[PDB]
Amino acid sequence: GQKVHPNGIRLGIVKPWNSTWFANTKEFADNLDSDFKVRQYLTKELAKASVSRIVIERPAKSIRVTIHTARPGIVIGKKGEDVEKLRKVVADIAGVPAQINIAEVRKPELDAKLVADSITSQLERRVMFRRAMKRAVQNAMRLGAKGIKVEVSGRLGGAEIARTEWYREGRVPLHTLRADIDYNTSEAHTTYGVIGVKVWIFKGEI
RNA sequence: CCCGCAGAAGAAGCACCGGCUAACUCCGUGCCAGCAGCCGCGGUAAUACGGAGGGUGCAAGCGUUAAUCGGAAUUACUGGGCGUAAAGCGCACGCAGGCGGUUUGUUAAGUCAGAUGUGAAAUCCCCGGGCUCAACCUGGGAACUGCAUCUGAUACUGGCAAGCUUGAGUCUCGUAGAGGGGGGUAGAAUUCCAGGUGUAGCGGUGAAAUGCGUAGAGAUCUGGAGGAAUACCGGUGGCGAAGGCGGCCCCCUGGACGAAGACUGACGCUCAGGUGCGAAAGCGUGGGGAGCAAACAGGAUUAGAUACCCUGGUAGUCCACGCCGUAAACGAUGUCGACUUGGAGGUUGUGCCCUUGAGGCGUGGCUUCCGGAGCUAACGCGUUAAGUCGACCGCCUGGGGAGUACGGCCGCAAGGUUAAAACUCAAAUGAAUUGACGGGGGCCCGCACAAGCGGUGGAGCAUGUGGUUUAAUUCGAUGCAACGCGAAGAACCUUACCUGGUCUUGACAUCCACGGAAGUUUUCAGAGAUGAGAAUGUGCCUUCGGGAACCGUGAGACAGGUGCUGCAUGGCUGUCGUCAGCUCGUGUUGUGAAAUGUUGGGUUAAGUCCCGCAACGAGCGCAACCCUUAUCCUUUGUUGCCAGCGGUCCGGCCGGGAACUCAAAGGAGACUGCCAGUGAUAAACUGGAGGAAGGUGGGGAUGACGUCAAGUCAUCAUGGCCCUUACGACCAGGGCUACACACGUGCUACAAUGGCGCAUACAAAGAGAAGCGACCUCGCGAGAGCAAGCGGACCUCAUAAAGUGCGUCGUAGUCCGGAUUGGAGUCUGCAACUCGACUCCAUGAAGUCGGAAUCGCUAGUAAUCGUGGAUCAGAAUGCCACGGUGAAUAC
RNA sequence: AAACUGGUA
RNA sequence: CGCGGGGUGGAGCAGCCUGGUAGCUCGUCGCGCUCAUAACGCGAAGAUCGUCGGUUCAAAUCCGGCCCCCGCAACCA
Ligand SMILES: [Mg+2]
Ligand SMILES: [Mg+2]
Ligand SMILES: [Mg+2]
Ligand SMILES: [Mg+2]
Ligand SMILES: [Mg+2]
Ligand SMILES: [Mg+2]
Ligand SMILES: [Mg+2]
Ligand SMILES: [Mg+2]
Ligand SMILES: [Mg+2]
Ligand SMILES: [Mg+2]
Ligand SMILES: [Mg+2]
Ligand SMILES: [Mg+2]
Ligand SMILES: [Mg+2]
Ligand SMILES: [Mg+2]
Ligand SMILES: [Mg+2]
Ligand SMILES: [Mg+2]
Ligand SMILES: [Mg+2]
Ligand SMILES: [Mg+2]
Ligand SMILES: [Mg+2]
Ligand SMILES: [Mg+2]
Ligand SMILES: [Mg+2]
Ligand SMILES: [Mg+2]
Ligand SMILES: [Mg+2]
Ligand SMILES: [Mg+2]
Ligand SMILES: [Mg+2]
Ligand SMILES: [Mg+2]
Ligand SMILES: [Mg+2]
Ligand SMILES: [Mg+2]
Ligand SMILES: [Mg+2]
Ligand SMILES: [Mg+2]
Ligand SMILES: [Mg+2]
Ligand SMILES: [Mg+2]
Ligand SMILES: [Mg+2]
Ligand SMILES: [Mg+2]
Ligand SMILES: [Mg+2]
Ligand SMILES: [Mg+2]
Ligand SMILES: [Mg+2]
Ligand SMILES: [Mg+2]
Ligand SMILES: [Mg+2]
Ligand SMILES: [Mg+2]
Ligand SMILES: [Mg+2]
Ligand SMILES: [Mg+2]
Ligand SMILES: [Mg+2]
Ligand SMILES: [Mg+2]
Ligand SMILES: [Mg+2]
Ligand SMILES: [Mg+2]
Ligand SMILES: [Mg+2]
Ligand SMILES: [Mg+2]
Ligand SMILES: [Mg+2]
Ligand SMILES: [Mg+2]
Ligand SMILES: [Mg+2]
Ligand SMILES: [Mg+2]
Ligand SMILES: [Mg+2]
Repeated sequence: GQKVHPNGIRLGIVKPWNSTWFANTKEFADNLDSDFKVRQYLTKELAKASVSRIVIERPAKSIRVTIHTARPGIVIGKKGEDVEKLRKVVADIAGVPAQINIAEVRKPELDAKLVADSITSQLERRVMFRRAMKRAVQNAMRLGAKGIKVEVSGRLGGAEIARTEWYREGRVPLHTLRADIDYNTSEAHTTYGVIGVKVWIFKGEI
């Protein structure tokens, strides 16, 4: 969209990076490739756990990953057995010793990545978008959001021509760098094509 | 009709499924075939066409066609309309006809009441009865709404008789008026004729020409002829039935209004047919004809102009007598009568009064505007109704055909009046709302214009595109918003495209079987891919039948597609446009679409802010938070720096120090903040002080709701379709670099503000490990050998050019200008021929400032001068980025 | 001063 | 042998008492203007003076022949 990405324009203001590792030009590209590969693998296996965001850092010659989820039971289960296999496989793919950590994020409905997935999941199960999206809105504000905005684009309802529909409630100042906006997207693969979902959540002014 | 035998045995189809209207999916087709009562579907994803499955409706029937009523209040008696949707005759007078104030009597026609007679049967309806129920048949009743006769009622209508005055009318006294017909006369001005002075133009247009004038125009003065109209007064003035009627005077004559008083006594309203009047144009006869002006002539404009414009000009316009009878003949509103809140004016009468006044209080006629209830689709009308009623008349029944054809009547003619049908469409139309647009208006902004500088379009060259050709010249992108664009690097690869040579579970993922360590070395053929051999090697885990890393062969599921659809899409992007706007809640207004807010008075770069207000609040957007830059302060002080001191090959280089530049972390500061003035006292504006920085200080990032079915299926993903012994995969070469032309964006020049030689100044920002590559040696050179240092304030790329100090050229195709071309070289790379970059020697085209046209820029801007970076083995005049010098003009 | 026009669905 | 004027580029044209670089209207090929077309503007190609002989720096303008067209005469086939 012609609007600059909120999660990219505030990286140096109120949005920490999802990767905090340092490296020279000799291995910067290799580190990027490893990070992308591990993220792509992990997000597929942990689809049920509803991972919000995955942060990766470089301890003293090793790989450390921290995944924030609202359903730590699936990834933890009994003892650390379900995380041991994930640790060993991520270490295998990264080529260096790995350490994975689980973080709990309560009130999942207030998370952008998560709210979207909900929507997309629903749509994929032939649910009326209009209402899928309206609940998302209400849910959130109930929880306390100072604002929320939802948008869905594509062949809504299997129509012959694509259409975009959005709902905005509360206050969502996109030009205020002081404010923090949790922005995220998500896609769906329905029999009629691909439907894009896009959610902004405004939590505070600073 | 009843009984007996046997046996589910002999018995279900038609229409429809997009909305109306009950009932949905797939496949085929691709604006074709076809469907269709109306709206309308079908131009590769059809619930509308064809088939299948499923479903809905009806059923021995179902559907289509034909016809009547209904719906249709769409001929409106019950029960419609005519200001603007169709529809008030141009106006008036009036016969027939319709209707008609009030008091009594009489009649009993209309009217109403009762009775009698009649209104065939069948049929319709109510209660019953019989066919096995029903249809069907049948008993009784009701109805048969009507008609006639007789007997009564007398409120209303009608008739007859007799009255009344409020409707209508006559008489007396006055008033205003472009009311009408005839005659007379006056002033101004235009034209023309005669004469006087005078002399080169006049006249007309946007600008011209035609035209008039030296045979004397135009201008000016004197005299005369003739035609037409009456300048102000003159007005939201007047008169007239309408059309219509303006100088002044006379004669004849119509209507209206006011004062009371008297008189008649319903004598009234309306009006088919009929009669009369009736703008302008037009016609007939006879006059007149100054101006104006159809037709016509010429000159202009134009692509054309038998038009708009200009110069002339006939009919006509004028008069008398006749005819024509039509107009947006409009108030788009028929006449008459009654009732219904007001306000402000004009014109014309009249009554009472302290009458002092150009004054107070009343009562009539006509007339203009605004508005209440009411009405109206709305606009609007509103005591002069389009409000509530009554009497009569005229007219309307979708649009076009058509106010047309035929017939009749009228006219000298032109034509007028009355007035159809066939056929064709699903609309035509009225009021109002939102938006857009206007060769409408107002206000405001932007390098929009203007004022300036420098350019492009001319020449050479670089690059992209179109076109053409080619084996291929891969595919995209196309006004602004494509054309140095995807592409931040086409000699192989890249690379899909062309020609050849090869493969078919494959180059790549995954399941299975068998064999085989991987890998390292060479050889035959061949352009290579490729086949075809010899070698070497035969190791980890190893449950001792094998796995994990990996290689070869084979079968089938598959893998694969830069193949199509950006008009199925996600994601991403361009533009209007960094313009200030775009919206939502409740509230209120309107039948409604919608309006309000959001408009108005100020102000701002801003829907920025203040005041007002039928609105009160909020959201996106603007500003502000962010980065950079300009001043100062705290900390820190090397690889950076050197003020005060010292030893100083007298170099910040070596003791040392940290003041300062500087480097990077944290703070201060600028906020219309302090004052003056202006301004509705508010917002705000102008100026001043202080201050490095005065008015969001300069610059960047930041791009609202939406438009362009804008771009991308090729970055990637993805619905549908297609290929899969080829549209997939491998290799050699070629091509994307062609070239009779055109266009876009740039570089280098046409020189003296310069070129060349010597000397010699002053910068910032970046990269560096298959990398940057000092110094030294060789070479006139691109470069080669040696090769330290440096993963970085250290070393290298890397001595910035413009600039300034001297000398030469002295205005030319030149000591400017460099393309082209020949010879000889340097360097990346398996590979420089198609097709790279750089260097040395030689030749030295075009070009001497560039048409129509067109582009950027308002301050460190433009202008011009250097340096770096990405892409990248080797490549820039392109892209990104840093600094030096440094303007002109904005009324 | 001049200043036309815009295939069909 | 028939009274006059003529013959410039694809077409129509200017140079006459003035024998001095071939120019101007419409056509062809370009460019500009416009969203696009027409209109309009700026440009380029295009030549023995119809064809020959005397005269002459010179060219229908000074002349003399040849060929073609037109006013009429041109009969009329
Ligand atoms: Mg239905
Ligand atoms: Mg189909
Ligand atoms: Mg009816
Ligand atoms: Mg009606
Ligand atoms: Mg009338
Ligand atoms: Mg009458
Ligand atoms: Mg009566
Ligand atoms: Mg009677
Ligand atoms: Mg019975
Ligand atoms: Mg019976
Ligand atoms: Mg009967
Ligand atoms: Mg009576
Ligand atoms: Mg009288
Ligand atoms: Mg009549
Ligand atoms: Mg007349
Ligand atoms: Mg006449
Ligand atoms: Mg006459
Ligand atoms: Mg005229
Ligand atoms: Mg008429
Ligand atoms: Mg009139
Ligand atoms: Mg009128
Ligand atoms: Mg009328
Ligand atoms: Mg009114
Ligand atoms: Mg007629
Ligand atoms: Mg007739
Ligand atoms: Mg500016
Ligand atoms: Mg200018
Ligand atoms: Mg050029
Ligand atoms: Mg394609
Ligand atoms: Mg192309
Ligand atoms: Mg194309
Ligand atoms: Mg290639
Ligand atoms: Mg598109
Ligand atoms: Mg309402
Ligand atoms: Mg608005
Ligand atoms: Mg509004
Ligand atoms: Mg305002
Ligand atoms: Mg605001
Ligand atoms: Mg010293
Ligand atoms: Mg100041
Ligand atoms: Mg901003
Ligand atoms: Mg942007
Ligand atoms: Mg398109
Ligand atoms: Mg396209
Ligand atoms: Mg090849
Ligand atoms: Mg190319
Ligand atoms: Mg030189
Ligand atoms: Mg480099
Ligand atoms: Mg560095
Ligand atoms: Mg040379
Ligand atoms: Mg020169
Ligand atoms: Mg390179
Ligand atoms: Mg036309």
